[PDB]
Amino acid sequence: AMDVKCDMEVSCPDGYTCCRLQSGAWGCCPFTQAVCCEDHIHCCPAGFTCDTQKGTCEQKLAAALEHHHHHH
Repeated sequence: AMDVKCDMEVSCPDGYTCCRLQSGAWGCCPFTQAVCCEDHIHCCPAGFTCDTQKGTCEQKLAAALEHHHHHH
């Protein structure tokens, strides 16, 4: 249960993912897939998309932005 850790206040071992949130702490996602992104199971409290092509959930954007110019 202490195999993996994101900080000195969380405990997310194997099968878990470390995702930062606004709750002034980290989050443990017990799954294996697009962390803090896409549908299914997001480590984000919904309403947030993954940015930085890493998986940062922060409001609707485009999910995994690889381009520069865009018109929506």
